[PDB]
Amino acid sequence: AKLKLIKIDGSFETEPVKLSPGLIAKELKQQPVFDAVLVEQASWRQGTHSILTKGEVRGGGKKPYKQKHTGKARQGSTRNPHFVGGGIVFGPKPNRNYSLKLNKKAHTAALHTVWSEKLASDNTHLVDQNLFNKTEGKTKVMMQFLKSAKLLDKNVLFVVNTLNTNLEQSTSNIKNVQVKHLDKVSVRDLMLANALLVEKEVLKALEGKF
Amino acid sequence: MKVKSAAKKRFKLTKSGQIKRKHAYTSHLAPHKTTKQKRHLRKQGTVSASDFKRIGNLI
Amino acid sequence: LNQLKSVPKARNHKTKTLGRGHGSGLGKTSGRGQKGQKARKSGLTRPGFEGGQTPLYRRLPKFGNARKGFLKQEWVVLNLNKIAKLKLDKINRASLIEKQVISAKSQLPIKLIGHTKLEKPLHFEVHKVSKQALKAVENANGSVKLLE
Amino acid sequence: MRIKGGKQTRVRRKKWLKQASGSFGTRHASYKVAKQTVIQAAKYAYRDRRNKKRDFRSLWILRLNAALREQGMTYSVFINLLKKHNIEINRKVLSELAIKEPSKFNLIVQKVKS
RNA sequence: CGAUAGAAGAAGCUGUUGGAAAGCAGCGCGCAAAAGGGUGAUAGCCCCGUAUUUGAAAUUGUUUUCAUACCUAGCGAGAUCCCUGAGUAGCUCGGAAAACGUUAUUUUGAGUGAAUCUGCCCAGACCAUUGGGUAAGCCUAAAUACUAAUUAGUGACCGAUAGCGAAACAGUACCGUGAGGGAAAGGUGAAAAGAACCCAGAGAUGGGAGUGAAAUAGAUUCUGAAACCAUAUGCCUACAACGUGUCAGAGCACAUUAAUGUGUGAUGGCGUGCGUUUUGAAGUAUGAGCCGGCGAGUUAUGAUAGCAAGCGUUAGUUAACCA
RNA sequence: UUGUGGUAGACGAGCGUUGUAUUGGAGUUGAAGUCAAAGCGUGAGCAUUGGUGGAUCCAAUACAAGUGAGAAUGCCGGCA
Repeated sequence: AKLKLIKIDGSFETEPVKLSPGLIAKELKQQPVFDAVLVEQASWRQGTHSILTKGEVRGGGKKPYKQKHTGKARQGSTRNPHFVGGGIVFGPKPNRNYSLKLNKKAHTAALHTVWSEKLASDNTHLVDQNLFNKTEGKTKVMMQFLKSAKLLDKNVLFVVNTLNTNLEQSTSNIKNVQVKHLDKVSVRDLMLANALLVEKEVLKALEGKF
Repeated sequence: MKVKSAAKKRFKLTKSGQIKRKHAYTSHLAPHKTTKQKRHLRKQGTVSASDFKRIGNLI
Repeated sequence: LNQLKSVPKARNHKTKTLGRGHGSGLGKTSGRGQKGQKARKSGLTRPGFEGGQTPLYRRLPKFGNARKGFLKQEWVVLNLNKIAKLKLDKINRASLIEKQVISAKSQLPIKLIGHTKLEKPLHFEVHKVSKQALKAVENANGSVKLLE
Repeated sequence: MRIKGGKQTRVRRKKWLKQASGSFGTRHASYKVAKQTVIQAAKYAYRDRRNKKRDFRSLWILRLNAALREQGMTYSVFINLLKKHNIEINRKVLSELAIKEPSKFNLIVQKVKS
């Protein structure tokens, strides 16, 4: 179809730009997309979970309970996981794999299909540096843009290649929106926002790169 | 992954499995056997299905 | 799939529970027999050990290698059936690197092999050649350079 | 990641305690004995659901025979009286109740005399 | 180009309950800063801090340049001139390291012991040719791990049974003279603003009184479970052979999470617990005083098998490494 | 139609608990949690109301469990 630019007050243009048929995918592969979402989710583990094993506890190795003449377990160890001394014999480990072998063709297919269906979702909005330079970094003009865009429950992202200082000074005082570089985005982050503005120039780069 | 050398020196992998090995009772000597068996034990052997399963996880 | 919905289709299959009693199934029993050594933890005698019985490899002869301490030369075979799928003449290492055949940062000797009959004349370069392979290629009237 | 389930464990034990009560001694005031008694009570209830219908049948048979002996007839033949002839479907429990009904079982015993 | 005291640093009123509004609702502002914290519950407008602009007497880390050193640094013609790392390489008896359990290679505890670039050593015994280098003196940043730590930041880290034993003055106390073992417990309130007053008694203590929103906020101090100990509404039991309950159930007292309503039961029928092994315990096989909290199949690497998916038409895939 | 007895063991379908980003909500006009009740589920659970408590929690979809407690002459504590 076509897509045009929205001004700071909400005045859409009268001359949209046609969307080339080379940016739409007729195939849907949710499994690579879901795996990308999982591997993005599999990045919030700092590996801080750990406990003292049987040999890692600082305690006496003597036998608290003698073998005979006692009506309790033998238990030649002072501290044990079933005891109230503390620690688990296995417990959490800080050496979890956190490793998933990638497929470049699958990754590219997932990336391009999520791009195409975001384009086909019609939530994409045109944007350019011509307005990125016209702002001052104050979120007040961003506030006018958002009340004009009337979209706050969905995070709004701006795939950017220049990253003007005025543009990036915003999107922080208003927690709803954010700005992200074109390549640095992720499928999980892309669907997390679900609202997105695209530069007019990067369409050709996205189409060619696939 | 390590391979148990204790076994693989006696068995060699072939196509589609069927690991090939030499027949026993002859490496030391075969002094009380008929020529029929000796020339028929000259042919090599392949481990059985359960033996194949045991070799497979062993290697 | 969204923030509030991440349903799968067929994944995250059923696992086993070994410590949730018998209302959950297979509790203390843990599906490992009873009162046996194989039932004990860290059991499962070696793949070559049969629990006192003599290992089979201990009763079998040991292979001897004439090429002991030495290894075969790495001749990469160019099977004629599959090399016929792609069409290309004046075949050389400069082309094989592009054709996903030979390494781009190393030199590897090559071998020609195959059993499919063709007729177009080509240009071929290998270090080893097979009888029926060369016969089939020469019936195609092509040129083969057995590198010497 | 420390997972604590003390509240859930206590809730479970509490509802299991509230499943059954009303016992002498410290049988309803101890969770393990309480669940053991719940198990025994369920088994007892199943045992009743069988042996009590067995009872009811035998009990009506005995009650019907006791009334039958008063009028001069045995249970063995009277049940057969409805079977070989005068084929009716009245049940022994309903006939047992009709014994006490005024001028009703007299009609029943005079009808079988075809 | 930094650190070690620091300066600036922006955006709010009204009404309601609420103890308290900061919540909620109406009208605004504004954020290089809507990260955080506490301030009477749920505070962007209470504050700082925050991003940023800056500032440093003096210590003062790193980098660059200059003056000053240091060695550094060309090609030719000869001469068997002298020399180029001596008990050296090696040989022999027992070893050690090399993937090797002693073999090519290094060394020797012991003995013996050469050679001179022509020569010597190396080329998993050795040797011919040939290839490389000329051992038998020394040193070196870079990519090498780690934190006793000074500091900034983050935790699918834990929250007084956990987390280093170590949130309380924990290595405390205590114990064995001594090796060493080695625990326990935090939370008032909102600010003690700690219960003034009055009374019993020796006071402790307790009770009315009052403050305090609240004394279900009284110092055993956020809340305060059950087992356990008692009290009382009703039910019955002091003639009763009983895994002490179940299915019913007269009678007694009720009216509910409104449902053939419930609590209890004189009596009728039946009525030797659980976990584990042994063919097999009601078991006098064993373990349990009771209750509450903790408490035992997980992690890496590689393979196999199952399911599914991606991709391919000579496949998939990047290890390491770098932003 | 076989059935729905079946240990070992094979196999299948699940439920809840927390935090992870949610769409959302409630709460000094009472949240988590506690006690009781004369509810719904075959069940893992969920309510609803009443009482304390005065400040956090949950509904729905995937993630991970130091996740789900009946015995271990299981550990500690308290009470006999």
